[PDB]
Amino acid sequence: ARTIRIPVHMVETINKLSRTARQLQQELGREPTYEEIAEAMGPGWDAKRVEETLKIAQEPVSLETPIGDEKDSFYGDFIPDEHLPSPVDAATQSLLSEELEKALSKLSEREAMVLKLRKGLIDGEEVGAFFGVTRERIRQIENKALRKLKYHESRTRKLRDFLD
Amino acid sequence: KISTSDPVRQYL
Amino acid sequence: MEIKRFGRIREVIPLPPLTEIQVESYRRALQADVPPEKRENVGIQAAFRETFPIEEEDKGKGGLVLDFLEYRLGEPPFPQDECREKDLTYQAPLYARLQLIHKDTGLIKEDEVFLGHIPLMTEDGSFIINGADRVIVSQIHRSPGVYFTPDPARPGRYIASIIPLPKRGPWIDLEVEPNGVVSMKVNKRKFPLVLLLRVLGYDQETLARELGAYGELVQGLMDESVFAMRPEEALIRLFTLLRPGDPPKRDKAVAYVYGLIADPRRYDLGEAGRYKAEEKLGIRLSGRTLARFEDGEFKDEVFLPTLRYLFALTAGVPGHEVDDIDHLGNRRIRTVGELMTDQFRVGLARLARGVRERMLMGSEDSLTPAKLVNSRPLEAAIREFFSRSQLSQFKDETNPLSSLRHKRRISALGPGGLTRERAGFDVRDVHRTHYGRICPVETPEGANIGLITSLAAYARVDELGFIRTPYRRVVGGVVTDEVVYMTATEEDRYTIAQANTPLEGNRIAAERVVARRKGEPVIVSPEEVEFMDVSPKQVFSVNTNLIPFLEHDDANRALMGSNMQTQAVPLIRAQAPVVMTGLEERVVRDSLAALYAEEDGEVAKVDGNRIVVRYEDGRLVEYPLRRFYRSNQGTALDQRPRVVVGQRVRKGDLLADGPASENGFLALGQNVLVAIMPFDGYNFEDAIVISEELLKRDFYTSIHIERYEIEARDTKLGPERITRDIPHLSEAALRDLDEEGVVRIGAEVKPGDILVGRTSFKGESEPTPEERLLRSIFGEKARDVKDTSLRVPPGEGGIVVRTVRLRRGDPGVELKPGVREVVRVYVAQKRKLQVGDKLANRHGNKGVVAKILPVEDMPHLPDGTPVDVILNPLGVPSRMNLGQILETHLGLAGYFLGQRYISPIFDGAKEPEIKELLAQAFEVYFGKRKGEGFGVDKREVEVLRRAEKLGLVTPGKTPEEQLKELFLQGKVVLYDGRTGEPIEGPIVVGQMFIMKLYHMVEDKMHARSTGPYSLITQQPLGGKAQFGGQRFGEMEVWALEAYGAAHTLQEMLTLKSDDIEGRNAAYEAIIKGEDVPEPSVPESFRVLVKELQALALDVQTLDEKDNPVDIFEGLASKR
Amino acid sequence: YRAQGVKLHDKHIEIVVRQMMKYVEVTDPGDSRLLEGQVLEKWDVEALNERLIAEGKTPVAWKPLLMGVTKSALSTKSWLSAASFQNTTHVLTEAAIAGKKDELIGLKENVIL
Amino acid sequence: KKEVRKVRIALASPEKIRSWSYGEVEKPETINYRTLKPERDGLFDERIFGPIKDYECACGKYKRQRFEGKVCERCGVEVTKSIVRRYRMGHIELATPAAHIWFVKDVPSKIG
Amino acid sequence: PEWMILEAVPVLPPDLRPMVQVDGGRFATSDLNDLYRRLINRNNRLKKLLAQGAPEIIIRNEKRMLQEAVDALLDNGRRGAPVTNPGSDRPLRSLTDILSGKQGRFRQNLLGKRVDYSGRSVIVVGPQLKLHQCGLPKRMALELFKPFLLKKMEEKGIAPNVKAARRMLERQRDIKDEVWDALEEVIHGKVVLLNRAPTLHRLGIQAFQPVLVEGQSIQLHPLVCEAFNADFDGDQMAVHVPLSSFAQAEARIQMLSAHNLLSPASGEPLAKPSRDIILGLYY
Amino acid sequence: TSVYIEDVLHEFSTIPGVKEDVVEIILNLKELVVRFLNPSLQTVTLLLKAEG
Ligand SMILES: CO[C@H]1/C=C/O[C@@]2(C)Oc3c(C)c(O)c4c(O)c(c(/C=N/N5CCN(C6CCCC6)CC5)c(O)c4c3C2=O)NC(=O)/C(C)=C\C=C\[C@H](C)[C@H](O)[C@@H](C)[C@@H](O)[C@@H](C)[C@H](OC(C)=O)[C@@H]1C
Ligand SMILES: [Mg+2]
Ligand SMILES: [Mg+2]
Ligand SMILES: [Mg+2]
Ligand SMILES: [Mg+2]
Ligand SMILES: [Mg+2]
Ligand SMILES: [Mg+2]
Ligand SMILES: [Mg+2]
Ligand SMILES: [Mg+2]
Ligand SMILES: [Mg+2]
Ligand SMILES: [Mg+2]
Ligand SMILES: [Mg+2]
Ligand SMILES: [Mg+2]
Ligand SMILES: [Mg+2]
Ligand SMILES: [Mg+2]
Ligand SMILES: [Mg+2]
Ligand SMILES: [Mg+2]
Ligand SMILES: [Mg+2]
Ligand SMILES: [Mg+2]
Ligand SMILES: [Mg+2]
Ligand SMILES: [Mg+2]
Ligand SMILES: [Mg+2]
Ligand SMILES: [Mg+2]
Ligand SMILES: [Mg+2]
Ligand SMILES: [Mg+2]
Ligand SMILES: [Mg+2]
Ligand SMILES: [Mg+2]
Ligand SMILES: [Mg+2]
Ligand SMILES: [Mg+2]
Ligand SMILES: [Mg+2]
Ligand SMILES: [Mg+2]
Ligand SMILES: [Mg+2]
Ligand SMILES: [Mg+2]
Ligand SMILES: [Mg+2]
Ligand SMILES: [Mg+2]
Ligand SMILES: [Mg+2]
Ligand SMILES: [Mg+2]
Ligand SMILES: [Mg+2]
Ligand SMILES: [Mg+2]
Ligand SMILES: [Mg+2]
Ligand SMILES: [Mg+2]
Ligand SMILES: [Mg+2]
Ligand SMILES: [Mg+2]
Ligand SMILES: [Mg+2]
Ligand SMILES: [Mg+2]
Ligand SMILES: [Mg+2]
Ligand SMILES: [Mg+2]
Ligand SMILES: [Mg+2]
Ligand SMILES: [Mg+2]
Ligand SMILES: [Mg+2]
Ligand SMILES: [Mg+2]
Ligand SMILES: [Mg+2]
Ligand SMILES: [Mg+2]
Ligand SMILES: [Mg+2]
Ligand SMILES: [Mg+2]
Ligand SMILES: [Mg+2]
Ligand SMILES: [Mg+2]
Ligand SMILES: [Mg+2]
Ligand SMILES: [Mg+2]
Ligand SMILES: [Mg+2]
Ligand SMILES: [Mg+2]
Ligand SMILES: [Mg+2]
Ligand SMILES: [Mg+2]
Ligand SMILES: [Mg+2]
Ligand SMILES: [Mg+2]
Ligand SMILES: [Mg+2]
Ligand SMILES: [Mg+2]
Ligand SMILES: [Mg+2]
Ligand SMILES: [Mg+2]
Ligand SMILES: [Mg+2]
Ligand SMILES: [Mg+2]
Ligand SMILES: [Mg+2]
Ligand SMILES: [Mg+2]
Ligand SMILES: [Mg+2]
Ligand SMILES: [Mg+2]
Ligand SMILES: [Mg+2]
Ligand SMILES: [Mg+2]
Ligand SMILES: [Mg+2]
Ligand SMILES: [Mg+2]
Ligand SMILES: [Mg+2]
Ligand SMILES: [Mg+2]
Ligand SMILES: [Mg+2]
Ligand SMILES: [Mg+2]
Ligand SMILES: [Mg+2]
Ligand SMILES: [Mg+2]
Ligand SMILES: [Mg+2]
Ligand SMILES: [Mg+2]
Ligand SMILES: [Mg+2]
Ligand SMILES: [Mg+2]
Ligand SMILES: [Mg+2]
Ligand SMILES: [Mg+2]
Ligand SMILES: [Mg+2]
Ligand SMILES: [Mg+2]
Ligand SMILES: [Mg+2]
Ligand SMILES: [Mg+2]
Ligand SMILES: [Mg+2]
Ligand SMILES: [Mg+2]
Ligand SMILES: [Mg+2]
Ligand SMILES: [Mg+2]
Ligand SMILES: [Mg+2]
Ligand SMILES: [Mg+2]
Ligand SMILES: [Mg+2]
Ligand SMILES: [Mg+2]
Ligand SMILES: [Mg+2]
Ligand SMILES: [Mg+2]
Ligand SMILES: [Mg+2]
Ligand SMILES: [Mg+2]
Ligand SMILES: [Mg+2]
Ligand SMILES: [Zn+2]
Repeated sequence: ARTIRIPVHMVETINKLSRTARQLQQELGREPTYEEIAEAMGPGWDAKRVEETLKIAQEPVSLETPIGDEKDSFYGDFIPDEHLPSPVDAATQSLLSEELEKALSKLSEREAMVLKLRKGLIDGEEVGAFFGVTRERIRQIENKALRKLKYHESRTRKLRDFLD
Repeated sequence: KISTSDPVRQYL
Repeated sequence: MEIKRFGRIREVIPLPPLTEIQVESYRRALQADVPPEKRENVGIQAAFRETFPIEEEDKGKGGLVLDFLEYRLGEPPFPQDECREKDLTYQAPLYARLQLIHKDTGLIKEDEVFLGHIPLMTEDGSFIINGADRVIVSQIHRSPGVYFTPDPARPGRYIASIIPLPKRGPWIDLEVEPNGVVSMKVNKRKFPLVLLLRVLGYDQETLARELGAYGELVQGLMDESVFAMRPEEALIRLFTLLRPGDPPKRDKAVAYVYGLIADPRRYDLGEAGRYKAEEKLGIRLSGRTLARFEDGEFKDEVFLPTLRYLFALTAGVPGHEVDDIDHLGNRRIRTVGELMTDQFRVGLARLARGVRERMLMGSEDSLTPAKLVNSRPLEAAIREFFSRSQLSQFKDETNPLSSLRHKRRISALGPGGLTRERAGFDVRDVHRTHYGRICPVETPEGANIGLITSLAAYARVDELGFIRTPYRRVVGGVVTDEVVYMTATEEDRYTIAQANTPLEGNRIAAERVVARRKGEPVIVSPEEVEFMDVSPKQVFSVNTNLIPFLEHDDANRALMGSNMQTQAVPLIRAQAPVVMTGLEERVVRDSLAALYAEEDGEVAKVDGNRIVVRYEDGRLVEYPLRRFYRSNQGTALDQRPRVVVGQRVRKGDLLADGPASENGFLALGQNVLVAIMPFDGYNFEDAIVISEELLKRDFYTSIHIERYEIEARDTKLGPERITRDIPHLSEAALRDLDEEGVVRIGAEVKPGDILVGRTSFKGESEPTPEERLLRSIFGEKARDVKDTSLRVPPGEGGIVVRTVRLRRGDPGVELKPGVREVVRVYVAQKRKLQVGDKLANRHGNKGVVAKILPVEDMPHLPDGTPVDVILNPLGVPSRMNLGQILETHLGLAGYFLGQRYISPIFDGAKEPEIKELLAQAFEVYFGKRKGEGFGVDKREVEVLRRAEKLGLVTPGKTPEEQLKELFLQGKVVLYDGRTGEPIEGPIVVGQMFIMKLYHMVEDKMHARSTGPYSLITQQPLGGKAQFGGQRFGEMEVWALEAYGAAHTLQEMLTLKSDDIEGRNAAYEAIIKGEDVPEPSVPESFRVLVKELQALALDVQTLDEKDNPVDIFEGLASKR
Repeated sequence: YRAQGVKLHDKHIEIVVRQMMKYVEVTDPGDSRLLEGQVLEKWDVEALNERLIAEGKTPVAWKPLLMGVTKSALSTKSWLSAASFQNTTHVLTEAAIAGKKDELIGLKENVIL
Repeated sequence: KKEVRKVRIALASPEKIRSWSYGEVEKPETINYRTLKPERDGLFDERIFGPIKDYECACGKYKRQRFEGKVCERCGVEVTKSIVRRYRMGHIELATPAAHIWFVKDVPSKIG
Repeated sequence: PEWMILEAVPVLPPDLRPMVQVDGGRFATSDLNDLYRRLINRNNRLKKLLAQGAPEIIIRNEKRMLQEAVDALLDNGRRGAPVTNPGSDRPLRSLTDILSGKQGRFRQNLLGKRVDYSGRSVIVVGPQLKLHQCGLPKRMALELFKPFLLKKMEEKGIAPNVKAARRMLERQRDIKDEVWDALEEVIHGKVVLLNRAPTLHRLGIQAFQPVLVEGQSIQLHPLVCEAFNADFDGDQMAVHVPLSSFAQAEARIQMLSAHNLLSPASGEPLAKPSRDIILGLYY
Repeated sequence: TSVYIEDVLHEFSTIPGVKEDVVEIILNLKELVVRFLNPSLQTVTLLLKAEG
């Protein structure tokens, strides 16, 4: 029946929710605030639960629907796009990568690449970050190269203007 | 033509 | 200042209460002010009675009788202003008395059930649905009756039409095609126009002889005698003619339907239908429509007269039976009341629908309250009408006038059932009958023209929507002060004359004096003049009546002038025209701009916010003044007190002025001295030159208010907090963000400043690997939130004047779901005149400011006073409104003579009277000049020389005398100002009123570099802050196609809008000063190819030699 | 136009009208059966090489046909162009079945690309 | 690389239906609420139509550009952004055929 | 011709038949998807009906639905019209409806698209302006030539880099008067196009050199007010930008105003002393 | 060149007991003509407070 699959339990749940809302419409003259529905429903029903269930109960909408003066308005032209780097972002990635790449070279290809690859290449482990050399040399070059890198970048201000 | 009637007729 | 008014046509009756249409309709509609005892039972009470007696008898057990007693609605849930502060729909509560009967002993009466919250009307005539004041516009259509129109394609003979509205309810037509058939159609198929008369009881002999002895067509009626020889059997035979395969036996069931109740309308038994009858055709009515259910034998005093008139219309002159559809006596106007009452009864039916089901559901007798009534229908129904009806619109308060008019408009389109989009030209033209009933100038200059228009001055909807217009009676050569509001139809039976007829009182003065019989101009004698026009004003609308010398202005441009007023924006400095028509007073008064004094007394306190007046009756009341309110279109509405402390007020005198009133008179724009000549190019097609001086004095200046709004939404990622915290860069921007979160009142906000702050979460569900490293490098512990904060949208903002925040514990407000809290920000801004602005006189001269000149060098008169605006002449010949050139001339007089005048519509000032005042002005102008010590210039004489060689001044007279002549002509000498030399040849100048037009959102010159993109279509889209791209239409394409603009077109199709990979590399390239790249394939193309692929077809691009090539860069090859 | 003040060079109307005659009719076949309406120059192509380069004079007898500017375009070489205005549905169906190679010439078809 | 000089519409061979496709949509499973992810094999599956994220994979075994043209060992994802997710085609395998209404109901039934 | 029969239904891409989050949690999906499910479910139920065992009537019954379904995605309405459940008796857009439609694909593929470097404001007569140029609001020029300016900012001391140059201009109060001097320098010899409401002939779009100016209005020359049917009672003209060195080349070579003086309709000039000029020259 | 009402924050406000609105008053001030006698006075702040 639905586009967004809903197991049999949620279904009966929704029927119960509906039925209950019916008995509640019976006398108030007030379309029940989600307080009544919780009560009348039973054991563990609360406002967050009902607002959630009726939110799933609403079937979707035709992404393509006649809008405004239905002369020729199809709903889906108005939704923007998120993954796509609007020009502004493509420009970002260019300088960012070019300058990040310039700093990465003039440095020791040691603890810089460790943290560059550990952070920018795979997933986000100080100890498990460096090859054979233990933690002491990691923190040693990480924090000393990371700061010489930041403080000379403070001189030739290129990065300061937060690319983000 | 129209689909319901035909099957209804069909098995009925 | 003094006032002198010129024309004398004794205005016999004052103009009617301009909103009577909107006010009275809703009054009769809902007769609630008066007990159910009072007789007016139309509308609500009527719609109620209409569907209340619910008879449900047998299918199981029944005998249901639910009956209506009295309708009563009384205590408003909340009040007007509260309804606008809080999002609220001001509606009165209604619950009528109900009692359901039983076939078993017992009648349970469950007194009240409040179903349906129905909106109420403001004393002005406008509503308050949701936040904004709304208006219900009237409509027009074929008034339910019966007419005979010429047949479609065959030149031969015409056919009959029986029109029964509501929709459900037959639509009959009688047509005769003699080779052997007659045609009467209800839903569609045909049959003989006699099998029916037989059924009712009309036999071949009595019928044919009495009806058509004089009509030989009687022969087609007695033709199929075989069936005409069996009465009641004809009843079953027609039943048979209808087609389902129905039971022959159904005693008197279907005959009932085309009989008494439903289908034939249940309107008024005596007028809503019987009017169209006795005058047009036939004579009587035995129940509203063809109705009876007493003996099983039906009576039809309507079925025979229709054919009677067809035999009559076809055979000569019983009268001349041809119905011009567009006659207003055929076309009816739906006042608000009817529009609401209909939606009210539609709901009553929806209600009555569900209740019938519950006459069976309720176990035993206790079923009165909840068992029969559910308020769900009535609510949705009525509610849908005031909020979604294509009829109920936003109020048009760009200034009182504008709104008021928007409250008295009559539109075509609407219900969808009446005149829609298709049909037009016959309707769209100004029909003959449109006289005094509809303006012929008012309709909207645009695609939808003539279908939407406001009525006229004295036009009034009588009993049923038929615009009547007042015409006074003239018995013999005697004219009366008595007036008859005549229907469109009756107007034709008489010989009517125009008001311009020289009158001595009751005596007509010229033998051969104009009159117009029926849409035809006819020179009639004083002895034939039956009736006379009531006024020149009644011919047009209010909106139009405000134009000075309408008389000398082309109806075409006069329209412009009338719609221009509707766009008038309220200036902090109002000004009434130097020359008025006569209704400025009445407009402000009847509209609800200024506040008038109820009864006589003295003034107590005169605050800037209240005038507590003391009436002589021993009472005193405080009159609040809407200080600074937000008009739907963002124009200021302030009431400025004009009365000092302790002042004896006359009943009905202005205590304070309306948004746009000077002294109880309508005032918009501001009379300004104007020269009417060409300047460099500054005023070339329709450009206007303005003197800086106009801005020195706060003359054209106006206050605006845009109400920015932002919501704290609940995302599953975490609530969007509204806090002074703006995560990434400065406190400089946080200054005006004084209150934690909100912006401080009185703060000057420029584009790009935070109006309100808010914090939402960064990603959709997951954090960021790369952003993880950066944060860590300079400060890992970084507020993992996102700046989503209401900012000042490009364009403009002013100083914040009011703010509203609704948090968690809601008082009595409606917070939408998901909506945690809302934050309104009212901003205000002074809009001083500037080059981009457009101003236009009441005549139609519309135009934009092209240059603001330094008082230093603009045209200056002999005495140092300079001109404010210089209008191009050229814009006047083509267009044909000399009325403006007439205004400027009276204006010049009013300048030196320090006085305003009132020039009626067509009766007003005359060319000699103006030359007379100009004569008086020459003495103030030049008289003081004589005494102050000096005479005439070398320049003044020089221009005289060139002026006599022209032909403006009588050669041989003295300069002093010559200049008078020249002045009387309306023009005076002007010196350059830049050179000080004169402008060879006199130029006219004077006091012309000019308004400033409201700036739309579009005005905000858009301009977009890069921005969002639609989701499905990859073309640029704007909205909130990014402007949204302009459309490159085919017409534009061709324009480039014509040119050798190859790339430029490519770009427009690729790089600029759809080339996904294109635009991106495009930007970057530009950024790196790279000569933009060569276009990749457009997404329009790809979207297509696949759309196409989605269907069996295969579209494959090919090479030089027929071989593949690739559009989808690398994504289509598999895996 | 003249009667209305406008003074437009004949040239333009000519260009148009010509296209109302880009097609004719067939009555003496060679490659494709007789009753067919096809582009006049496209036959001047057939007849030309059928009598000049390849022998066997199989005269392609045609009959000058006049068709309305609407129809002239309604049916043309490129289906792309035809998909636009007529019956997007039919235009394709046929263009498909026949394996149509839209040589891009003309601005409407080559713009879509 | 070569200029597109000729476009051509031609009929679809069922074998070509499958040539353009990836996987077979075999179940009416849009997206299941709890995780706004593609349900099972259904209409949105990542194998059938493609991954939904930049240069990265679904699980993340390979995440940048160095190896831009290779696919993941335990899960299949070759990348350049989600555009591939809007250009790729999937197909349904019909039980007993049916025919195109586009060829059966045009005035001249091209099959009739 | 053996292909006209269908046994393998191509399915349209996914992002082309989105599933999207709206407000409160509303979602939005291409109508195409409800049609696909139709088919998939029927195709599946068919399989399972064959396998379970097969009573003729029911197998055809399904086969029928199946068929109908296969129509639906392809083209809806040719034979009956499919509906989303009670809410909108609306034809779910069929792929067909996508291509043709009231406002479909090839169709709107020629109605228009939105240019990325565009603008539009009210126009106002520019009497001193020469045919050659046009007055363009600097405020507008800024957004328009944004990227061209950014880089130019970097070539001068005004900013260190792009991202910088960007934030430098994100707010109105932050612009150093040095930026205008940069923009005014970027626009040196570049030109833009101006359009009018109905573009009726090729001169409905003309190219000119911008001379940056204050305020909101766009200064247009009087002589070309005749090519574009533009009068000054609120007429607004759009404005576009030639990005490639080529697009600019053509634009200013064969599309600039002062080069197309004589009409294509008649060898008569269209650059004629219109209204006010004659009146002057005549007197 | 500038004005400071003590309880008023923006120009579009209204002061109780005061018939005129801020904007009307600031307008009236533009009407005010003062005259200082020597260069030493470039910017003079005039003060005024009245009640009841
Ligand atoms: C019932 O609400 C809507 C129904 C739509 O459906 C539909 C199909 O049914 C309609 C009716 C039944 C109408 O009777 C109708 C009008 O009467 C009308 C216009 C349209 N007028 N515009 C056209 C554009 N121009 C502009 C000037 C520069 C160029 C462009 C200004 C006038 C219009 O299209 C109409 C219309 C429809 O389209 N107007 C005029 O008569 C007029 C000449 C001036 C009035 C101007 C006010 C400023 C305006 O009234 C405003 C307060 C709002 O009320 C409306 C916008 C309203 O929107 C909301 C929301 O409330 C809709 C009418
Ligand atoms: Mg359960
Ligand atoms: Mg149930
Ligand atoms: Mg409670
Ligand atoms: Mg459900
Ligand atoms: Mg459409
Ligand atoms: Mg280094
Ligand atoms: Mg190194
Ligand atoms: Mg190294
Ligand atoms: Mg080193
Ligand atoms: Mg690593
Ligand atoms: Mg990373
Ligand atoms: Mg690891
Ligand atoms: Mg670890
Ligand atoms: Mg290790
Ligand atoms: Mg260690
Ligand atoms: Mg630096
Ligand atoms: Mg058939
Ligand atoms: Mg009177
Ligand atoms: Mg009177
Ligand atoms: Mg009471
Ligand atoms: Mg009782
Ligand atoms: Mg009131
Ligand atoms: Mg609101
Ligand atoms: Mg016909
Ligand atoms: Mg009927
Ligand atoms: Mg008789
Ligand atoms: Mg007959
Ligand atoms: Mg009578
Ligand atoms: Mg009767
Ligand atoms: Mg009778
Ligand atoms: Mg019913
Ligand atoms: Mg009871
Ligand atoms: Mg039609
Ligand atoms: Mg008119
Ligand atoms: Mg139009
Ligand atoms: Mg139209
Ligand atoms: Mg009535
Ligand atoms: Mg008359
Ligand atoms: Mg007589
Ligand atoms: Mg007026
Ligand atoms: Mg008076
Ligand atoms: Mg009192
Ligand atoms: Mg009182
Ligand atoms: Mg008040
Ligand atoms: Mg006193
Ligand atoms: Mg007095
Ligand atoms: Mg001043
Ligand atoms: Mg002033
Ligand atoms: Mg601080
Ligand atoms: Mg972010
Ligand atoms: Mg998140
Ligand atoms: Mg997510
Ligand atoms: Mg911290
Ligand atoms: Mg931010
Ligand atoms: Mg905005
Ligand atoms: Mg400001
Ligand atoms: Mg509470
Ligand atoms: Mg709420
Ligand atoms: Mg809440
Ligand atoms: Mg407010
Ligand atoms: Mg401004
Ligand atoms: Mg004076
Ligand atoms: Mg004076
Ligand atoms: Mg005199
Ligand atoms: Mg004298
Ligand atoms: Mg507007
Ligand atoms: Mg952006
Ligand atoms: Mg933008
Ligand atoms: Mg290409
Ligand atoms: Mg192909
Ligand atoms: Mg002529
Ligand atoms: Mg030819
Ligand atoms: Mg040969
Ligand atoms: Mg041979
Ligand atoms: Mg053609
Ligand atoms: Mg064709
Ligand atoms: Mg077709
Ligand atoms: Mg290529
Ligand atoms: Mg195959
Ligand atoms: Mg698949
Ligand atoms: Mg492996
Ligand atoms: Mg592998
Ligand atoms: Mg595995
Ligand atoms: Mg046909
Ligand atoms: Mg959304
Ligand atoms: Mg379905
Ligand atoms: Mg089996
Ligand atoms: Mg559905
Ligand atoms: Mg269709
Ligand atoms: Mg110059
Ligand atoms: Mg200039
Ligand atoms: Mg600026
Ligand atoms: Mg910007
Ligand atoms: Mg800074
Ligand atoms: Mg400076
Ligand atoms: Mg204009
Ligand atoms: Mg306008
Ligand atoms: Mg425009
Ligand atoms: Mg020519
Ligand atoms: Mg104080
Ligand atoms: Mg002194
Ligand atoms: Mg001194
Ligand atoms: Mg001194
Ligand atoms: Mg000095
Ligand atoms: Mg001093
Ligand atoms: Mg001092
Ligand atoms: Mg003090
Ligand atoms: Zn993986």
